[PDB]
Amino acid sequence: AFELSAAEREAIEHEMHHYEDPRAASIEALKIVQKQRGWVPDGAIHAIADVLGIPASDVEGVATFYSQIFRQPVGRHVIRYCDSVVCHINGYQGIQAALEKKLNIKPGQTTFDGRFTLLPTCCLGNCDKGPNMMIDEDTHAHLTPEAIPELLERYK
Amino acid sequence: ATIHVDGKEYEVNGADNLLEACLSLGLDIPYFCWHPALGSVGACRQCAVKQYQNAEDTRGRLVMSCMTPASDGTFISIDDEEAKQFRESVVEWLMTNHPHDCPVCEEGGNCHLQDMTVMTGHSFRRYRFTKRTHRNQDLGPFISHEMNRCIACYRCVRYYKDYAGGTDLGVYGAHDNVYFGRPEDGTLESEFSGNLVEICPTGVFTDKTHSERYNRKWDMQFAPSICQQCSIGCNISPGERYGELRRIENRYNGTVNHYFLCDRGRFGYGYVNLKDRPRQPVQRRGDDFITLNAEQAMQGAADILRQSKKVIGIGSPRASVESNFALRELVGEENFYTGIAHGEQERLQLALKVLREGGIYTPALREIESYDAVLVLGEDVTQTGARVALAVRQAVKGKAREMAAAQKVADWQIAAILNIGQRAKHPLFVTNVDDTRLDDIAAWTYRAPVEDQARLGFAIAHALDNSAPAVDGIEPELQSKIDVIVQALAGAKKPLIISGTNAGSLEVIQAAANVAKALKGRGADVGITMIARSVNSMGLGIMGGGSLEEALTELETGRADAVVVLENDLHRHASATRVNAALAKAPLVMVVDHQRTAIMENAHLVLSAASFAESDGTVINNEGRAQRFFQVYDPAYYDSKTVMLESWRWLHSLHSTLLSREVDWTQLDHVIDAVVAKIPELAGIKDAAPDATFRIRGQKLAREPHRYSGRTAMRANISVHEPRQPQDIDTMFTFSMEGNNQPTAHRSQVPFAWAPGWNSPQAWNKFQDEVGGKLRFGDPGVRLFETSENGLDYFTSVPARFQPQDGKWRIAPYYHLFGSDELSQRAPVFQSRMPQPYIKLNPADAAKLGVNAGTRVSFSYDGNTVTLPVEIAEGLTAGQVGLPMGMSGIAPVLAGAHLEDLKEA
Amino acid sequence: TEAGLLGKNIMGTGFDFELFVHTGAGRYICGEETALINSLEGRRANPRSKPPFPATSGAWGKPTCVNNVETLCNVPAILANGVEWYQNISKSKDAGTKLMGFSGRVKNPGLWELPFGTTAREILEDYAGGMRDGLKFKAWQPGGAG
Ligand SMILES: Cc1cc2nc3c(=O)[nH]c(=O)nc-3n(C[C@H](O)[C@H](O)[C@H](O)COP(=O)(O)O)c2cc1C
Ligand code: SF4
Ligand code: SF4
Ligand code: SF4
Ligand code: FES
Ligand code: FES
Ligand SMILES: [Ca+2]
Repeated sequence: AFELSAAEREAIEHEMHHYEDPRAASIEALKIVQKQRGWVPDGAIHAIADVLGIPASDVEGVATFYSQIFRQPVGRHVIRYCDSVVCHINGYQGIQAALEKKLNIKPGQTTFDGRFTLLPTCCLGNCDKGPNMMIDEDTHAHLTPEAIPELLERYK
Repeated sequence: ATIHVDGKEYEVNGADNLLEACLSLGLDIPYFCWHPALGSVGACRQCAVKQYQNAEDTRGRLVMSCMTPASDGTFISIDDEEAKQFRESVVEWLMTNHPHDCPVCEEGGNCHLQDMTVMTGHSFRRYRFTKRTHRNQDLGPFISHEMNRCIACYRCVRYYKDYAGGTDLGVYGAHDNVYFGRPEDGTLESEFSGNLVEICPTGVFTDKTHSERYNRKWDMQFAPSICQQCSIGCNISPGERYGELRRIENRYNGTVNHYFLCDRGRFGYGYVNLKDRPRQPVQRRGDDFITLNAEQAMQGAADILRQSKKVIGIGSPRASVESNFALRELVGEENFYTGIAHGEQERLQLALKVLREGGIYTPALREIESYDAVLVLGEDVTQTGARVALAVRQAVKGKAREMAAAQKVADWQIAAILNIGQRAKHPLFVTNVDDTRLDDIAAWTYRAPVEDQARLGFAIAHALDNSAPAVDGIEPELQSKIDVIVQALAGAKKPLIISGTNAGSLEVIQAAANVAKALKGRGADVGITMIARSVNSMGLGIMGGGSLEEALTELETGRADAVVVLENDLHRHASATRVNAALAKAPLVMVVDHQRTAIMENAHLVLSAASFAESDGTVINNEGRAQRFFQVYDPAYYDSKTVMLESWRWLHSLHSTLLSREVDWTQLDHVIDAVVAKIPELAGIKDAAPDATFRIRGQKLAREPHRYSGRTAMRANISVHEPRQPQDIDTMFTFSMEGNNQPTAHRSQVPFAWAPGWNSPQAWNKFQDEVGGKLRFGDPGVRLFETSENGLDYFTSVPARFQPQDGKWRIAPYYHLFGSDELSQRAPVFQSRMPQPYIKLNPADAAKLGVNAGTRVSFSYDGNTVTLPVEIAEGLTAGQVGLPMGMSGIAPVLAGAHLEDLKEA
Repeated sequence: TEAGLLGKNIMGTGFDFELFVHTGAGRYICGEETALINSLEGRRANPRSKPPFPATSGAWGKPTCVNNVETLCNVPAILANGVEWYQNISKSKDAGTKLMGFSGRVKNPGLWELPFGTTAREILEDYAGGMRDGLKFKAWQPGGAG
């Protein structure tokens, strides 16, 4: 039983104003719903589809194509650690081991309290300051395995 | 254009790509993602050839032949070692994740992926890692889904979305986890979803109705037939095994239905396999039934009919031209009556008069796609003539095709054409009583009663030409929309006007004729299309005869005592109580039919007619084209007690036993010659197919493939002694493997497509002059009438505005693709697809009567009250009530009728 | 936009230009120009076949040009200082400057604006400070993961 809120719908039409075809606001509509709700649930696909005037298959294909549009529930904080080549050279595997030890989860899983979701991600464009990771909207660089338990406690 | 393939020079079309040009030349290039009807996208990379810059080039470069134009002076190599290696590598990459499924996969023996795996010569597996897997979806009763077998060739989504206009199929996910299907479990909503089973080169989408009684393609017995489920005339290949109709494949006709059927034709065949079908002649004595063989039935029926004073006939638009003519010969022309109602007959003859005396060319179904403006008047085309709706969708995409051609973009590069023509389209204006499936692409949809639709048509005709009669009392908003339609139609280089008899109004057809005449008088290249109801409606209209009401009055006054009824459920065209009274009064009722109808309990004699699978004949489509269908199998082969003959064979034998007291059955060509000798307007049905003496170098045409198996064991449970091969004296086809099905054979009737190395539906490439064109020696079927030199006059009988009346509910027809054609409703798989019968109400009318959605209301028609649950329909205007035509209890003759005492139950 | 450099009638010249920011949803293939155009239209970011090029029929079928951030940042210096200034930055076949850098286990990983023709050893040793202590240089990638 999904229903778009007034703020979500108004933001979607304001995104629709910027293009000559309302299909072009599909990614931003999915991101608006994800920012409000943490992820994109099943009824949000049909809601966004009927707002934009495009089929729900198109919205679901867009949502499942892009990795940052979550179609499964996530925790309250999403840790996204870079597993690309420069951070591999700089030692992201120690960071991944420290995160796995602290959270007692595998990548792609959510902690038992629903606090953290661990995700590998492609290169964050911060390779000179690696290894890097992203928590919900913040980038943390120059990561060490010792600073991971201290820095993870800043997000409740 | 001149191309050079492997050192050989060829002349090709320069507007074609290299893949279609080389496949038209007989060369074999493997391919997956290209289809002749869908264009080229270059996804699968299977069609790689080596292109050289010039003749003195040795390095070359690998290109996709589907994405490369066949320009003048092209130099390519197919059998180059690097190109062969890359094509084998593409097959190998597709094979890494492919499941070990061929024995338990319905595509085996008919699989394009199997054929291309063998064609590339890849048979050794060196991949040793894990295979990706997928969960499957439930896609409804017709299509079974198996995503493990997907090769991600994107054919399904391209056909379903870009071609067919469907919205509930798509591609999801990413890199090697691409998933093709619906966003959730549910039935595929497209009326043309059944073409996925031939579009998909693997066993992802399979015919579930076939899967219930599965057999392999080499085990089938095929025949070239015509789909019986509506008036379009799509060519089909019914395939049978062990006495039962197993599958309906599309049979390529470059003029009619080229690659595609609708789901009614593809899946509505299951009535043939019904167990309650009549198998032998049955005569009732008192309250008991006795079974006769054919000779005793002929002798007894001839004796009783000879004792009678006047025998009358009731034909059917279900039945072929030969059987209706044989009925008309048995009872006499003056005593022959068409089985359809008086108003239905008047609309059908008006449509025929417009078609063959209106002076405006009627296009074939393939030709519909070239018109640049479409006006549909009254006809719910998607639910009644669905393939016309598909063709109209292509004609609408013609505008994007034109804008892409202006920018020098090749006509096969479909992605560029879709990108250039973003949402621009040719003008489509549909009118109906409610919303149609064409509304997503229609420039305008007019929801109005049938007289208001006719008034719109007459106003359009008067605004196109002042000589056309005017319509008084047009609202300014409706006048502005009429001006929009008129400006779209006047500036069109090729306007098309579609109407039909399903709308149930004569004035809609007259308005369509007046619009066509007004466009003709301005020098435009206007075409007109009429949509009839049933498979041989136009043939019965050309033959003519009195209406069913005249036959009912003959049987009710008593001056006719014997009635023959051919292939007709009389409750569809008349009220059931009057039919039951006239048949209970009649001292002799004889019914020749292949389905257990409701008038067989009052039938004194019942003859087991053959269905289209077990009969030969000629049917006339709504284009006016005579098309011959052929018998698929002999019903007496497995069950020797089955006496199931052709209807014209029954009626000719009856006429012979009446006259000379001798039983002569007939041959088919004798009946054809009789039709063309007595009826000069049906003289074209002689040339629809060659006669039974036709040979390909002395040998007949085979009905079954070369590797047809089990010939000494399929009847061995009955008797170990093999029976004789069935003999076909009727046609040029043989009921065996001992025949010809070569793609180069000089014929137009092809029972099935097969070529060595091409076991899939892609063998139709080998059966064509060019791929996506016509059959090599012409498509079968001929036009009965040409365009008249002079047109009609303007019809001046403009109907008045619809006024609602209190206590009088005008019935608006709501046709359904699954449910409005009688035999297809009899198919058991259509019961799952069967919509619940809901009576449609306006919100205002339902609020006035105090009924919400889902409540049961009872209405009285013909002195009988029936109850149906309410569905709220916003577009249906007040004073109308919406009823599903052709369903169980709601006859199509009720369309356009009034209704009394609609009360809440 | 407040200063009149964006919007309607820019600098009193009758030129109308509106600039939007479209934030992505995390796929590497969207950086490819035709796949970028498909992603901007709200579709799955599959690339397109060329020809036709985006200059003829690109975003929504209209003429479209896709350019990198650094190219567009190089444009105003060209049009403010002249063509002959940009041609005389370096005596190489590739005119102008370029953001070059070194990453990895180097002493000073970073980014510096250098003319074309600077050798990789000059970036590695003079600017990046060489490798770290106790690390021997094995290999290098010049321009990214690809
Ligand atoms: C897989 C792939 C990813 C790409 N990613 C980017 C990118 O992230 N940023 C970028 O500017 N160009 C990227 N490109 C290059 C573009 O196709 C294109 O050349 C560029 O965006 C604009 O061209 P320009 O360098 O002349 O400005 C990518 C190309 C490919 C094949
Ligand atoms: S789709 Fe073709 S290759 Fe795959 S399992 Fe079925 S028959 Fe075999
Ligand atoms: S489901 Fe069939 S048609 Fe669709 S991409 Fe896969 S193999 Fe091709
Ligand atoms: S459009 Fe009519 S003739 Fe063609 S497949 Fe459908 S029901 Fe049969
Ligand atoms: S490689 Fe990790 S931020 Fe670029
Ligand atoms: S058929 Fe040419 S790449 Fe698929
Ligand atoms: Ca026969």
